[PDB]
Amino acid sequence: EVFNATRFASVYAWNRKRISNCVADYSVLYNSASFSTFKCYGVSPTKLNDLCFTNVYADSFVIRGDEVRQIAPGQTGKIADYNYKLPDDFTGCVIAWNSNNLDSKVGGNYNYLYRLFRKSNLKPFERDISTEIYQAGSTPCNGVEGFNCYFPLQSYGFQPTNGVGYQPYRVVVLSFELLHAPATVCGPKKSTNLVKNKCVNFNFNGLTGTGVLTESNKKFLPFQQFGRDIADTTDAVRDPQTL
Amino acid sequence: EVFNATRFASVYAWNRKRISNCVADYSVLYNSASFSTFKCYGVSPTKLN
Amino acid sequence: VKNKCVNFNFNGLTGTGVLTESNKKFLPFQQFGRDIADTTDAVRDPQTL
Amino acid sequence: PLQSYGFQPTNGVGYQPYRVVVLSFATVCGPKKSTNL
Amino acid sequence: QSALTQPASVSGSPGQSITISCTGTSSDVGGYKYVSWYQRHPGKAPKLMIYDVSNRPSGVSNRFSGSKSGNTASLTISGLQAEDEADYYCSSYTSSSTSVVFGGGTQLTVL
Amino acid sequence: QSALTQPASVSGSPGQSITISCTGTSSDVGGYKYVSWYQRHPGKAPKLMIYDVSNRPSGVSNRFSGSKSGNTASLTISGLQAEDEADYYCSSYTSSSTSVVFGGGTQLTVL
Amino acid sequence: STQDLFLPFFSNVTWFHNPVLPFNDGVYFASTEKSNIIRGWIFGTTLDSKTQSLLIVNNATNVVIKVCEFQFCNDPFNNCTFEYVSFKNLREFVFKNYFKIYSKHTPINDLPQGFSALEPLVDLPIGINITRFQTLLAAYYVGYLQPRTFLLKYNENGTITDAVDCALDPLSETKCTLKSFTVEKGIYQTSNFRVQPTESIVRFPNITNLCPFG
Amino acid sequence: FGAISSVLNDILSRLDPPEAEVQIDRLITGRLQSLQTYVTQQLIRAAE
Amino acid sequence: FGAISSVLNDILSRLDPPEAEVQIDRLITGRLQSLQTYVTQQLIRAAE
Amino acid sequence: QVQLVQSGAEVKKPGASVKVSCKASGYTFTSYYMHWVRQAPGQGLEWMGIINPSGGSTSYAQKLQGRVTMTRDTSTSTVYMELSSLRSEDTAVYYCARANHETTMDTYYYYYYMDVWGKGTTVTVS
Amino acid sequence: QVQLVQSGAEVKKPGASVKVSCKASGYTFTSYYMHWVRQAPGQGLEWMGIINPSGGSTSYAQKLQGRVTMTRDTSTSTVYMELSSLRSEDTAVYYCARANHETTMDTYYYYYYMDVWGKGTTVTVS
Ligand SMILES: *[C@@H]1O[C@H](CO)[C@@H](O)[C@H](O)[C@H]1NC(C)=O
Ligand SMILES: *[C@@H]1O[C@H](CO)[C@@H](O)[C@H](O)[C@H]1NC(C)=O
Ligand SMILES: *[C@@H]1O[C@H](CO)[C@@H](O)[C@H](O)[C@H]1NC(C)=O
Ligand SMILES: *[C@@H]1O[C@H](CO)[C@@H](O)[C@H](O)[C@H]1NC(C)=O
Ligand SMILES: *[C@@H]1O[C@H](CO)[C@@H](O)[C@H](O)[C@H]1NC(C)=O
Ligand SMILES: *[C@@H]1O[C@H](CO)[C@@H](O)[C@H](O)[C@H]1NC(C)=O
Repeated sequence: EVFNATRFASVYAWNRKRISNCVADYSVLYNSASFSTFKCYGVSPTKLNDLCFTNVYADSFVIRGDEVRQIAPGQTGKIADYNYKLPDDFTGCVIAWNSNNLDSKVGGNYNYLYRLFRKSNLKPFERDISTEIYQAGSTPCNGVEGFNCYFPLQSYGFQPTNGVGYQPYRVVVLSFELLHAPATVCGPKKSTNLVKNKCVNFNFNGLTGTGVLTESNKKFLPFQQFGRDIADTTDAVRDPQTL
Repeated sequence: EVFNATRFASVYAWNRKRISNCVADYSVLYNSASFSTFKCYGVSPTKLN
Repeated sequence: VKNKCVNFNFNGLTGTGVLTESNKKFLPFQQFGRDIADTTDAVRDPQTL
Repeated sequence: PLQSYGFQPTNGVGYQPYRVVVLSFATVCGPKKSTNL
Repeated sequence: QSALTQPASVSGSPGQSITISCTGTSSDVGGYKYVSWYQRHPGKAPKLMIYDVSNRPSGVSNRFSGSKSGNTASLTISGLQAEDEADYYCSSYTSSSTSVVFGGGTQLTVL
Repeated sequence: QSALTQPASVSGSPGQSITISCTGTSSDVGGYKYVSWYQRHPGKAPKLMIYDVSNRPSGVSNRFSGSKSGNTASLTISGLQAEDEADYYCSSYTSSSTSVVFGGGTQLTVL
Repeated sequence: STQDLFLPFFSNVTWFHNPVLPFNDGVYFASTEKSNIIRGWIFGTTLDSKTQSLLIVNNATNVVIKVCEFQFCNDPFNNCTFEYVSFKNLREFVFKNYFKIYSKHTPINDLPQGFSALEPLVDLPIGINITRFQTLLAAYYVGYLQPRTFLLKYNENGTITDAVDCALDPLSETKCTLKSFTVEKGIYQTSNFRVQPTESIVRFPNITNLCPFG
Repeated sequence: FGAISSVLNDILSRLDPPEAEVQIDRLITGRLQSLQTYVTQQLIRAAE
Repeated sequence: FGAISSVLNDILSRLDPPEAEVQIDRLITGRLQSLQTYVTQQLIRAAE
Repeated sequence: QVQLVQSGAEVKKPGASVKVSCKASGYTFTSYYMHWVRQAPGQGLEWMGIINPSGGSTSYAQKLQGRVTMTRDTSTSTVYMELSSLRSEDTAVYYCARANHETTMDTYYYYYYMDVWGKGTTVTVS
Repeated sequence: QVQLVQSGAEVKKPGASVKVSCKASGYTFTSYYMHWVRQAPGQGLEWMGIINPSGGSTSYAQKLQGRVTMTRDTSTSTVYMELSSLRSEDTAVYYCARANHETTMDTYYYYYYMDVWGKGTTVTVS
């Protein structure tokens, strides 16, 4: 649904979708050959099906070709300042693929807008849909376009076939949000039986490790998934299938 | 005068111009959209003023 | 402003301290002084000598 | 599909046959420029 | 979208100023800064005076100005004459199926 | 720049060698290595036998050589014949408004 | 402590009483004048036109500095870029490379022994590539600057009162390391001794077993 | 210590090698530097 | 310490955070390690 | 004298196909776009679609599927306008329109400025 | 047989315009450039400007502002040469010239080698 969305929004008023309550098989995403840029900040593009996440964000764009480099941590530039800000400690992937077919009409497809004037750079994931006229001088504008009074939005266009870095790149961005809470979106692993009192290599809801899983006497609260020790290491775990 | 100079010289004989004794407003240079590459090694382009 | 903890910026030299009239005998060419720590010990104003 | 070249000694510079060797590039190292001990 | 809304006919007097309204959708005028107006001398070709809402080609008399707010574009004619009697059409780019929309038109009759 | 300087006419004898001068500006010949010479047989087309100052295209007899120093380019014809009687024009790229300049030309008359 | 181009201590200085002299890295000039015979300098490479040359002259009222492609005389006594108009007498100067000038003027009653510090007075951002210089006309002195280390002693007023030439002698090296002009009795590690290599040897094995290029 | 995470398994279950060795290296230096400090603290305290 | 400059107030007025973080980190790991060196000296010297 | 000329008028009955030209003059034919606007009787002006003189890439209104194919000629600087399966409302005055910027690489200015025009060419279908 | 053929001679009086096209043969018309050199009477040979068969981009000598517009035809491999506001010295022998390298991407070799030629085309203006 998110990847094959009918139409996306422009970068300035970008659409955010919430993804949860499932299993997910990202390996098909990596094995597509349809994605010109598949770069991730922290993950192996592989092995991504061995993880568990609480909330998976899907942000998605109409940015320009030469611009894709800016959808990344630590970048600075036109979109990365007033249109979309990734945080420094971003934990996700940035999937880009030029859709010139979908939106590039002769005489240019102009549906897609971007803020060009802004007083201050955005905070991470901050979205600004303000349509106030930009006061670029010392005199008030009062919604009157003219000198030092410019509407802060502009239309990209994306000429049909004139884009080498001037083409629509629907940059979908996954932001992987984990509270060390109930993970909810994690990949197709077969939940084998459980073995007790024996050293095993376990993977509970994305929490990995090696140890001896024994019956406890601790009293967990209904909202708690796992205890911890003084060392910040895992101490007790709730079986996600058996309470 | 530097940026909108009439004619630049070639790289092997690159021209140098000395700029001093004024106030500088680099923000107009950053806010131009006419520069494909604006990379700064030490300044952020912002806060340069 | 003198005799008060303020943040200050003289010609790009940024810091926090108390600006007081000093009795140091600067020479007419010396722009500012330093302490043993290679830290700014005194400045002379770009507007008022 | 293939045609032969009419190489003659009385032809011009461009029509003369030329022996061309292309050395496309571990077991094959360069020589040894050494000095006295 | 659909055809824009213009007054059916506006009258006035020479030298007096008359303004023409142009209402559309937020996807026709309110999302964009691309309003352009036109005029019909009867039996003749269009002629552009307005584009970039308040901007102008070279050679158009300073009597015609364009304005923008909300869903309303507007054209103002200062110092009217019988020279000015014509039909008037506002145009805009749209963020939808089509790309260009026009108003119904306005006949300015000089009395 | 302006048209290059070539001798009006040079005569000689068959088998003897004749050299042709070509003076320009430092922006015509002295800044570049791009001097080329051509010949006019009367009522015929040009022909390129000199380029890259001293370089030669395939098929040009080894009798014509080109040389370069300062503002002076020069063409030497060794072993002259009545076969060689023609007009000669030197050409060069220029670092100024234009891109190609030619000499006035030289008629080599074989006596 | 700092490093720059200074006059190494107790070095030879050429005593004159006209010709053109080298500018190797920076020239220290001193003069003892009674009648103010010396009037200026010339700096450059050829000191003849078809290149820019520094010219400094005091004509009786002011100091004029100019850098044209001058027509110099053989025995002096266009396309211009920069211009400016301003034995008892001991005048000292330091000329080094842009172009920077210091001086210190004192009276005296053949080079007086004693220490004084030189202060900067004029900046000339001309960027002339200088290798030769000649003094325009009494005795005057010329020595050459070198990249040496010094330990400068600022007094209460910021006045330089002493200095240590750091490589003048092993005693002066010790004063460098201890950052002091006084050294108590003892043994001090000052530097490191190191034999430098004499030549470069590049080797690869016997050249037998050649590929059959033939 | 500037790592994206303080659990090395997360580094393993997150990263491919071509960026993992950089990230675990940032963890390796601080943690070793921590034990290094601790031993010296003990060594001095042991002498006490 | 390999940072472009040794003044924190410069670096902050010189770089935006995503790049200044790298340079400041160079001072911190160095300057701390010097402070760490000094403390170890004092402990040993204080024992003397 | 940058000016656009189509052919004369046509008289059609429904279901036919019609050929409308538009030659250009006074400029570089490969730079600007060619826009096309008609005028249905009593309702205002109406854009079909466009074609690029540089490559010939086409597009048109959804409401005009399969009933329009825009062709062109670079050698004679002539662009051609086709409308098949003709209906009564296809009676209109058909204009050829030029864009107010040259096709430019890595561009920003949008290419729908309708500023240069044909005389007009009315279609009659009944 | 790579050979360039221009039109025949012309007889003009001042102020007119003249049409001198040059067809090509024996090669790929879209690769090389077309250079143009005249011969004023008594003074030597003189280049106008050129046009690229790939795109049609033009340029010419400053001394020849507005008098000259170079056009071409890819279909017939014919390139056309225009000179308006004709004057007496415009009497000259015009030759079409071909560049000694094919238009190549990211190239180094300069494209003013004048190596392939037309028979001629003398202009007479009085
Ligand atoms: C888990 O789901 C399966 C169906 O896939 C069902 O058989 C089983 O009862 C469920 N168990 C729990 C604890 O929800
Ligand atoms: C200085 O010159 C004298 C002779 O004039 C010479 O004996 C001495 O070695 C020289 N010293 C230096 C450091 O050049
Ligand atoms: C002075 O500068 C001009 C600048 O072009 C140059 O032509 C001239 O040769 C220069 N003068 C000398 C003596 O070199
Ligand atoms: C000193 O000489 C310079 C020569 O460049 C001259 O311009 C200046 O006027 C002279 N000074 C006086 C006071 O005459
Ligand atoms: C200074 O002039 C000399 C002339 O001998 C030249 O060799 C040298 O390169 C010049 N310096 C510079 C920096 O060009
Ligand atoms: C500093 O200067 C004052 C006069 O300005 C003088 O009286 C005093 O002696 C100087 N102090 C030193 C240490 O030179």
